[PDB]
Amino acid sequence: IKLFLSTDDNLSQTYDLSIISKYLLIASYICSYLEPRYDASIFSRKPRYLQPSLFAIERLLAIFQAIFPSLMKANIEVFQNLSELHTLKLIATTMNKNIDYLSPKVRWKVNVPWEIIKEISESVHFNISDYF
Amino acid sequence: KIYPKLHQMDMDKVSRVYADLRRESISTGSFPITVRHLESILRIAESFAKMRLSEFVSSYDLDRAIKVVVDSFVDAQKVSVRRQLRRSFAIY
Amino acid sequence: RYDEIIFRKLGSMLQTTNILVTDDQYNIWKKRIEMDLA
Amino acid sequence: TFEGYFDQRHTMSMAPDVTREEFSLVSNFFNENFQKRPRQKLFEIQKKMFPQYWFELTQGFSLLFYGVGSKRNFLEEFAIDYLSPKIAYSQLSIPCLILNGYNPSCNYRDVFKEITDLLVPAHVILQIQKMIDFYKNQPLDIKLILVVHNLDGPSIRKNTFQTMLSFLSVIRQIAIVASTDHIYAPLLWDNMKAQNYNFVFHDISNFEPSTVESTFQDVMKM
Repeated sequence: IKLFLSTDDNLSQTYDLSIISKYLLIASYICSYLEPRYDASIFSRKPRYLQPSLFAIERLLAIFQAIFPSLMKANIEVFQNLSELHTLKLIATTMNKNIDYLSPKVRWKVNVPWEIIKEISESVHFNISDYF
Repeated sequence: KIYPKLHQMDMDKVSRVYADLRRESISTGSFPITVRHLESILRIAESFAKMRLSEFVSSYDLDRAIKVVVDSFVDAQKVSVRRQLRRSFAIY
Repeated sequence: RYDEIIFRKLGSMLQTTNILVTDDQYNIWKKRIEMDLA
Repeated sequence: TFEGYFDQRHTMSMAPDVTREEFSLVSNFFNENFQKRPRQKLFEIQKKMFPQYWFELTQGFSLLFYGVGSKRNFLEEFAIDYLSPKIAYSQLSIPCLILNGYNPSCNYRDVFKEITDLLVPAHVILQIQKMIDFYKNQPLDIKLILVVHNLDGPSIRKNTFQTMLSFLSVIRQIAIVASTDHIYAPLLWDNMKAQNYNFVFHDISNFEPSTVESTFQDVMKM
């Protein structure tokens, strides 16, 4: 019965990431699906099915700082994890030839679906579901 | 019959809570925390004492009063700020 | 002090590590104890 | 704070135009005259780290120099006057390779030609693999010193050039010193690249004007 209940055509903790990497991914998913209008409204003390939009590096860093549990700031480890995310095909770019991250015309977008980020947030105990 | 009286033994424990609430309400849409809300802590502490029929306001009554007022203030903020104020008032 | 600050900022091994008591502090302690010792 | 990011018809023709020749004069005068003695004193003090830099390089720790201000002259003085002669006179003349990342006209194949000539006895990664397999049996003696200014250089920024430089540091008989100016420079390198690079990070900010690097971009476009 168990052989028929599953197709088993599948090729087979789904993504081993550092805490910095997990929070970076959480912030990137917010950036790629939340309007720029609501950033100051939500994070400052003053949609599930569409394709993701682009975002700038500063928006990602600011949201990461706002959601990271006194400031975490940006060290070499943060950017190293961010580059690992790109190398792992978790974050996409707007370029295909002669990759140069420092070119001021390249934007970022999320390649990770909802079903994985849900479990990442569950493992982080961060309530994304209340931000939408 | 029961009319508990107050003592100034725990003036700091109330004053610092009032200052903390006012500081956290300085730049967020929240309750209009004023002196009238400070009086609520004292009156609800008196009500807690009047359950024991004690003639004096004790430290435990003030502790429960501060707990109730601070929890009521915190549970009304927005989601993004609620999880921060959860830890900002961990003392109480 | 200026030299110690720039050494600390530069991450140099020439800067002393504050695990042991400083020479000045221990010297003052020794002098203050010894002044009343005899 | 981060809240400073969330809480945020004139033209340049209204300003008096300055020619390139006029631009050069004031720049040179204020570079040479203003803040001369304190910056020179800071440089002289910073020279005290030469033994530590030498020891780190001999242990195999690559040096990345960063901070505000030009770093070409510092690296030139170090590599020419302290590093290369002392290695020769303590191992018993060491050739030094200087790469100008601030030049957009560079080519990685041209640099690899010099590297192969200076290192290989008589598809770049395929030859780098042969170099790695060869230098395993060689004694752990520094034979070539590599200086790469501006690891954030326009053509240098490209992933292929960074990959080529990363596989170089596997060989212990090669000394690598690099410098960067961009604030987001660590974004270029991932864990594999960081592992191969083996940089020890030193801030050497000196507020030194970038006279040489300013030649490759025209200020008149501003």
